[PDB]
Amino acid sequence: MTSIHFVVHPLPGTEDQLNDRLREVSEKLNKYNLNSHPPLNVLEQATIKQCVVGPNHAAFLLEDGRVCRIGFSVQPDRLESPVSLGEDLQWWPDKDGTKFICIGALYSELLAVSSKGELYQWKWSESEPYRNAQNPSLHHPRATFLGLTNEKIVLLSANSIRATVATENNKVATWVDETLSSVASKLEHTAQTYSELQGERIVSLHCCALYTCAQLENSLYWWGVVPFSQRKKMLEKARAKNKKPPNITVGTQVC
Amino acid sequence: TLMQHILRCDYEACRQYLMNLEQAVVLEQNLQMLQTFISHRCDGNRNILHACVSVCFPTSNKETKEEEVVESKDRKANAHFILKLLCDSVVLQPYLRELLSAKDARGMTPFMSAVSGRAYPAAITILETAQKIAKAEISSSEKEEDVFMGMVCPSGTNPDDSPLYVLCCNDTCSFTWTGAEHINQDIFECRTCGLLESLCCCTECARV
Repeated sequence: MTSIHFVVHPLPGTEDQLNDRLREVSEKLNKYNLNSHPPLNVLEQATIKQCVVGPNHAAFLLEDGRVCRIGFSVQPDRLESPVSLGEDLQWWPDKDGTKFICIGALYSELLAVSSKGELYQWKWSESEPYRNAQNPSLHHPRATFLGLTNEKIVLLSANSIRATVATENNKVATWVDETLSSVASKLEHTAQTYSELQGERIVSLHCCALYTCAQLENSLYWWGVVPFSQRKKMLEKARAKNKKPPNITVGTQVC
Repeated sequence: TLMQHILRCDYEACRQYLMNLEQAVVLEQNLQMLQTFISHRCDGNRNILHACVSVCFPTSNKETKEEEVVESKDRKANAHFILKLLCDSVVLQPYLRELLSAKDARGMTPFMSAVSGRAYPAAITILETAQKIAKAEISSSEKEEDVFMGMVCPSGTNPDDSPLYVLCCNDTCSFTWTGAEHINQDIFECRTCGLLESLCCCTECARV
């Protein structure tokens, strides 16, 4: 059996501060021996494969294929357990009887992939996941755009801003939180097997708010947002090129 | 559970668990439970005996002066009793060889750690236990004196880490008897710890 402990660390911070948070957990285990809070005591005898945290709810994936979520809040009274959970835990409305293989989370919605490779969307404000009445295997409204309605997803990774998947056919697809869905035309790409990735299988995905890296059998490959320093080097090069050296006549197009 | 009893210094709980594990051995039941417990580790690749040793470490000279949640008095007493209990228990006798020859994240056996942490009582308990073990397995294809040296100071060990040498090296900081007064003593700089030229440490600190 296992126990679930919550750790919070102000950001930015330091390594040793974090080590002290962990130290406090250890101290409680060997000093208080306190009983675990009811809301997650059902998970003590369960086996957890993956766990993610959303902006208002935590979510867990079990090795038995089940998925669940619970609302949480960080208490300012202990920032000065630092986390308090609601008493209502929500198990995935599994009306299909289909097990899940991996999970992820975005700011507006929870994400999950079934053993059939189907992509599921479930917004935090919704009591049930999305379902297409005209397509029983389409549990994500934008799967058609990504082409994931005909591809078996085998791996997923998603953190807040960005979400990326690998299909069994090695096709990568990437979509972004609905809050960027309106500018996603420069953020997203449909399911494609990039030539840079062909020849190796994707073992796992490492998505983050800004970019994704795919861990392949004998190499590493990444895509997504550039850190600030290179964004600056790029902009500077562009500006310099524009300033470096006019026959302007009627009809000429100018800026 | 039992690792926590060790770390909590719950001598009674440890003893009860060992009695149940002894029954498990005798009855040929829950044998996987015993093997699982033996395989338990905490951070630093420390096994149950390493955990005992680490708990036995002192925290202040005031406690030793007096000698000359669990309270410090009971903490030390129970940690020592648990170490000795595990060493004497019939449950672990077949496995104490491996547990005592096992090396932690710093390459030290439980005995070497007891010396390094100044837990000399624990080091003595472990040394007595180790001789018992090597003298129990004289029936093996190994020489008594391979098993013994492993438990105490295993082959390939950096001689500078040898328990005898270390025991001699483990003196106290000069501050413990100089205070903040200035005396004529050798002093060292250590950039690794930010002890730049304006700062310094005494020879003993430089060594340990």
